[PDB]
Amino acid sequence: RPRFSFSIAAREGKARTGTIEMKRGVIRTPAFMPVGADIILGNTYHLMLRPGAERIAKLGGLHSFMGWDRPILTDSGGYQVMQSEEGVTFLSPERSIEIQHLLGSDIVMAFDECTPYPATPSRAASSMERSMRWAKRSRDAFDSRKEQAENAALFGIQQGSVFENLRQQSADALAEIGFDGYAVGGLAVGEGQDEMFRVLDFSVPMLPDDKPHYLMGVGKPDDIVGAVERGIDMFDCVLPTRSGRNGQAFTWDGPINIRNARFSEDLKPLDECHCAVCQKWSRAYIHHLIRAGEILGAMLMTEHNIAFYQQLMQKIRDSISEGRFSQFAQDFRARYF
Amino acid sequence: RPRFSFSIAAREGKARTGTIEMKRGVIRTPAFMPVGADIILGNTYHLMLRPGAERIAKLGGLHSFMGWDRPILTDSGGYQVMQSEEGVTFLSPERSIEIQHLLGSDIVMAFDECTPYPATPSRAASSMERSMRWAKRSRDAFDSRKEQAENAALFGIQQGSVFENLRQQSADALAEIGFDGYAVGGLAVGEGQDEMFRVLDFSVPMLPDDKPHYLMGVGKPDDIVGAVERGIDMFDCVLPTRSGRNGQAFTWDGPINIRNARFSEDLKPLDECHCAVCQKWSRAYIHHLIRAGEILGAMLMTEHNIAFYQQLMQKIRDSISEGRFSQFAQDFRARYF
Ligand SMILES: [Zn+2]
Ligand SMILES: [Zn+2]
Repeated sequence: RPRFSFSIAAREGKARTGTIEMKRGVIRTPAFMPVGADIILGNTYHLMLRPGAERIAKLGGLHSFMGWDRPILTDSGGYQVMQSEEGVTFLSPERSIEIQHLLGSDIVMAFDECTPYPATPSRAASSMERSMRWAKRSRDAFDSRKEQAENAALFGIQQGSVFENLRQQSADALAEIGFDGYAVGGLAVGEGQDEMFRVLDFSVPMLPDDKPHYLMGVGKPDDIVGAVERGIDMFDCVLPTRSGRNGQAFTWDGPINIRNARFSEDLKPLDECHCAVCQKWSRAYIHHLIRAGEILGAMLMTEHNIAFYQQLMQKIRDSISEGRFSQFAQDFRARYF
Repeated sequence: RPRFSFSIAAREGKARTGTIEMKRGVIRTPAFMPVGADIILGNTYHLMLRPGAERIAKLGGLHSFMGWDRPILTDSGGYQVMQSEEGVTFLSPERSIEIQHLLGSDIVMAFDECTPYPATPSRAASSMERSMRWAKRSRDAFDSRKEQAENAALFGIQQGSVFENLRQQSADALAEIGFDGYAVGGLAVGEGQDEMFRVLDFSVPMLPDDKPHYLMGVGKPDDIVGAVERGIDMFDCVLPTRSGRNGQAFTWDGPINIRNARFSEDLKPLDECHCAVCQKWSRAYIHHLIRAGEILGAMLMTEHNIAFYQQLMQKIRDSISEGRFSQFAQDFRARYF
């Protein structure tokens, strides 16, 4: 395969389905990228602290460390961290790119500033302006490392808060630098779904149509369906894994809190779900394990949620390919809510 | 298969290897019985409290509840609980047998009193005497339930503390009642390995040779090898699963605490071990997951320890079958310590 190639196989409205080809593998889009599926996320911020990026490189890089030979995406670390034009003390475009290089990730994120919400126009603009200068610094640092430039890909991240004119300026800046893909940053920071969708309505068409669009940090199943409706191709969120660790399971009928006493005699599987948990165990038994404090319970729940998310993405891909994504979205919504 | 049949295929010293045939499956001996492998343990005490034995029966019994169709052993619940000749308030021979019937277990334990350590002769004797009367009550209650009598098996439990003459009286009493198998109770209660082995040296030959011998609550890998040397056929212990949840892994070189900083760059697998964890991941990565508080780490550790214990039992069975168990024990010991 090539270093990076994105091809769109089918469309419905603003929605797209296709593939990203990379040296380590093919990623079907729209894609859900679970935390460390066709691609997983590494935790740059944690990893730079323990055991350190250099120690990971000493151990062979993140693929060999975690035994995952497929692509890996890493964030640039600042979201998590959060200050001067140089970067942040507690990281800078150059160091962030270096760390991601040492980790050996396949998709590298530019070092940006995730603007707080709410933000005034002036603050959002100052912030987005710094992020675009850091984006150029990120590009140059990436390009200066041969192994990285030739084997990895770099995504730029749009900022601008909820302001159309700043989103436009940011998209323009990013397209002028040039990236392999374009993330929509600065959302899923407490604005609520209606506002997020409003910003996505005008923001995603500003990005190059022929490159992947990544919505960082999103989200709930209904957030993902709505974002795909608005042209997003890639997603990440810890919700499946946090939820798993807190008693909540995703189902096509909505999320359920399995610890509730209502499940204590429920012999149905958690969800339709083809997952292995759902192949063998009842709500009643997972309820029991979790109430008992057993690790297995937490484990089964997480496995289920991860699999649910991938089944959702597969349903989304198939429905766009078949020209029935609009109907799927409506039916999804009817049942989930 | 028959309700219960124990056959001894090979011997070396006091050590034996063979099989127990039951309706739900064959159990290779010496056997390690992990908590809910050829057989697993259910948690009578927990289950009677949540969701209740009747609720489990309502849900189809423990096999269907936990999705395990192979044999299941349950303890009688008092060990865990801990008072009159009737039983204990907080359970009695009859209620204990009823609960185990509702749970649908294949191997049922008599309701006994696990004598505290240390015990004076008089106290040990009074206690063992009550246990033998409860053993007879257990037998009668078991035999009164047709489905149980015809499909399950009942083991009696020897008491008597560390006193030879009381162990003898107890063995005599149990053999006069008649059981499918004989457990050695009252050990692994703080006496230490030298004292446990001393009691086992005289206590196991007192039991019927042609029935299985179960040492309840044992134990560490070296405890198991020594007990098999002394004629024990079956073991249970939560150590693999507790240990897993606390950072400790069993290896042929002894246990290791994976959280120790010494493992942070160790690319070797946890252990020789054929397990799936050891097939794919390094000490360094499991160290990382556990230090990170990730459930996966705890999970991988537990899976490893369970598999280690079953590999140990397989090595023990093979070596007795091949007439080299004596040598295996010495080599085991050399390396483990
Ligand atoms: Zn499922
Ligand atoms: Zn292993």
